[PDB]
Amino acid sequence: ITPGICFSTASLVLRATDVHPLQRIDMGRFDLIGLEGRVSRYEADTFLPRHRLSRRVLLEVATAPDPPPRPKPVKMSPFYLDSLEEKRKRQRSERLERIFQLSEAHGALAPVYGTEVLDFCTLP
Amino acid sequence: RRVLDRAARQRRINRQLEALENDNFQDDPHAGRKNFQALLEEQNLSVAEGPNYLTACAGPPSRPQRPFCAVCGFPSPYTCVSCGARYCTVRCLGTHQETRCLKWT
Amino acid sequence: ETEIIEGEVVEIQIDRKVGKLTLKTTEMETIYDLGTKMIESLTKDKVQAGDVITIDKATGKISKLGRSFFVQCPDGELQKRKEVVHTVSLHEIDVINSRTQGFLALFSGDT
Amino acid sequence: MTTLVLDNGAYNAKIGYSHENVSVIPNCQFRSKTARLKTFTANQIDEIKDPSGLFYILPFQKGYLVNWDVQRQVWDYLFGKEMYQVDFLDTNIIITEPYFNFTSIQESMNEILFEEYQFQAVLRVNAGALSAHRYFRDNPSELCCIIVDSGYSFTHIVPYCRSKKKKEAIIRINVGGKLLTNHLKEIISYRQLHVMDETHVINQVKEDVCYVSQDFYRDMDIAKLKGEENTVMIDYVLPDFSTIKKGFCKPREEMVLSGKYKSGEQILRLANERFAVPEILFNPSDIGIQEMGIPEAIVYSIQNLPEEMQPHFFKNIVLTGGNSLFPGFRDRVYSEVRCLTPTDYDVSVVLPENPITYAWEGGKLISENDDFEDMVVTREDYEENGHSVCEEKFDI
Amino acid sequence: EGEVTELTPCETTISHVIIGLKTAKGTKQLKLDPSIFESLQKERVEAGDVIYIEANSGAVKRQGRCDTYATEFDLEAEEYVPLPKGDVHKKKEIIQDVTLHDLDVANARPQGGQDILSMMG
Ligand SMILES: Nc1ncnc2c1ncn2[C@@H]1O[C@H](COP(=O)(O)OP(=O)(O)OP(O)(O)=S)[C@@H](O)[C@H]1O
Ligand SMILES: [Mg+2]
Ligand SMILES: [Zn+2]
Ligand SMILES: [Zn+2]
Repeated sequence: ITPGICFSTASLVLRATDVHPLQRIDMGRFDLIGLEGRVSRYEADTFLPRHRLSRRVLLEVATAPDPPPRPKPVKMSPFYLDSLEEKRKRQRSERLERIFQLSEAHGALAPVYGTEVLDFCTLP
Repeated sequence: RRVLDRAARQRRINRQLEALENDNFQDDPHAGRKNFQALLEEQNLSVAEGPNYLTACAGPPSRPQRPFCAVCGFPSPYTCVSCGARYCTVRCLGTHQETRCLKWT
Repeated sequence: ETEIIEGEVVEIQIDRKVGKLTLKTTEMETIYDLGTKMIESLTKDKVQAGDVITIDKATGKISKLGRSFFVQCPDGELQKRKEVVHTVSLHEIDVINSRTQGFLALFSGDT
Repeated sequence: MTTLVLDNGAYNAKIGYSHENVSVIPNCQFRSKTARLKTFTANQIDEIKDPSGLFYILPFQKGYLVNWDVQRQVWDYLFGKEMYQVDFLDTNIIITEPYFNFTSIQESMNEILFEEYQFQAVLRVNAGALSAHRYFRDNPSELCCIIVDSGYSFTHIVPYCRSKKKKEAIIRINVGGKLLTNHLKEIISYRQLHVMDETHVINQVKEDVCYVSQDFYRDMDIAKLKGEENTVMIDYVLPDFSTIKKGFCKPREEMVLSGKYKSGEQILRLANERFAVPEILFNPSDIGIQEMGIPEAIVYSIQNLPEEMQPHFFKNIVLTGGNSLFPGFRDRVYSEVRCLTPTDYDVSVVLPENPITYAWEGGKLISENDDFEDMVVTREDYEENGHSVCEEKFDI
Repeated sequence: EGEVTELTPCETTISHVIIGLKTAKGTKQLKLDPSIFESLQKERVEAGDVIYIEANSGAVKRQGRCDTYATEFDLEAEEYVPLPKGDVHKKKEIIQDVTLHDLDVANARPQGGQDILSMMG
């Protein structure tokens, strides 16, 4: 029994391939092989074209009050600041825009084959 | 070497901290009424009984305590085994052992 | 620059996690308050009183270089800031960054 | 007719008339070995010529009035024929009190002021209340403020609304100028030379050389160096009171690295004590006090208060007290509070030109108001209702 | 990006994760998608750690502990990192050039995958 080889290198070498997120683009917009076994032809072709969110719907839901509580089953301003509120509403608008853009981006790609095709073609 | 228990270390810390509130270190040059503790015990001040002197004391800091050398003040990686004082170098350790370790000279 | 702690182990205490470690040189002795990761590192590599060890502070890399009562105990300061210089070839950088655990290919081909 | 404004601090008494300027006078008696039978009172310390080995007789312990005889003597000297010639029967007095002052001390204050001197009317407030009044007079648009009173014996952080003091959120840090001076004495005595009997000189040294560091560990590394690169290290010549009346710092061009000088000047070399001593205010745990520092205490006091009022408190941080005169104090407080404050809330830290006399100016301003007569408690009302109504009217 | 001052998952399962990130320019409270909680737990993110979170992907990288906690122990095997200087929320508009071969090789083999076949791959 021998001790292992301790190979020592510069700590900077281990960060050679690392790129900061602010310096690289999202490669998930070209991810075709990741959709296989997870995304179906129904989602890409029939569902998403009909039930994609719009900015208007997102804004309406965000601005509207909370929905009324679900019924139980039955067996049958001195300290107000204008600048702070303007900042907060700008932040809310940015957050909603980000939500919309990410929801559009995360369902833009359609599978090459899809779960249904693979299941149909996959014999026992 | 000898080792000082937690009570001795806490007593030394309390004594050093209390000495910082002393008015003078020497005696009266002329050489010939209450105190704060008497005032506190006369006030019969109870905790959680509304805002008062005791409840106004600042709580423990979130940031951890930073060790400094008991001899020169620069940061100290080392802790003395016998008394728990911090120190940063062999020279500083020797000075601490000769001056304030064990017996408080 | 790295911080290297080289000394002789005097006493190691671990309790259910908190722990203490006492190290000595020929000129000074010290007690350390240990963190969870260093406690795990010292548990994985069996360290007992009398062993002469060196610790890389940032990584917990503990290598036992003998026992003393055989290598003589270190003399000077226990904690030393050292300048370590590595000359790394471009091929080594490529292989290390080629894949996860890719540095193994520097020894077994398989690049 | 006239109104007397007094800030009975544990170190300096800010005493003056409402129609006149402000005077800073030490509020303690002195004894020296150069005088056999002679006790100096208040500003008589100017008469002594060898303040080395000076003995201090203080009327305050841990920031509260506990010695009544020396305080009475100091007040009699200040109100006597020599200083102000106060006509007690026709003068109103505004005198400040420590926060959370004990009931017994308040009773003794009321009794002494209304019977031994027989003042026409007394208004006992806190220095923070006067500072808040002055700040609101200066800034009429602000609805809330937070006052940091870093004084001789403590450092309180009290938030004030327009006409009310938030007693729930008062936080005290047991670090003051007294502690800093004693710690500097202990450090110098342990490291270079015994100065434990030189409280006056060490206090002047602290006022002259100490500063608050923006980068603590960079300054520590700079101080650890040897040679030209050690810009932090300076040489201070202690006053011998024979040919050097007052202490001074040697110029950098005149500094000698070896430390030996042909002139027989007693030179005290301070390198890391310049910013280690002021750091106790921001990090009490450095010396062993398990208490939060000034910025963390400010943030805690603000965050205890309701959410709606927090941004206003973050916008009106005011630094008062002697310890606030350290170089870099305002910038350090601003940086730390900015680091801890939410990004949506703006942070503004204001250091007045004279933080020592802020409370006196506030008292003068509150004296000049037309609502002043309603705040005070008269002696005629004192006879019957006084002992309760003094507690009732004063918001101590 | 910033030091973690609070990490509280909100139970309905977890509806969302509220995180508190600190920088030199202030503190920000963020509501995270519940899927990021798995990434935060895998990265072993605790209070006092300096992390960054990608808004578009939810990726979490724990890049060490804050150097303000370097003195909490006398000997830990930790990498202590300075507190970030800028704002918690950082926006950058970038232009990056890629080739068709990069997109081809990115789709030749799967990435990640918690299945046994994916891990062995
Ligand atoms: N230029 C200065 N630099 C540093 N500290 C100073 C300076 N001038 C005065 N001090 C300190 O200021 C303190 C006194 O400040 P004050 O707030 O006036 O004290 P005080 O208010 O009379 O006592 P308290 O705290 O109100 S009971 C002393 O500890 C001095 O050392
Ligand atoms: Mg005062
Ligand atoms: Zn030292
Ligand atoms: Zn010791």
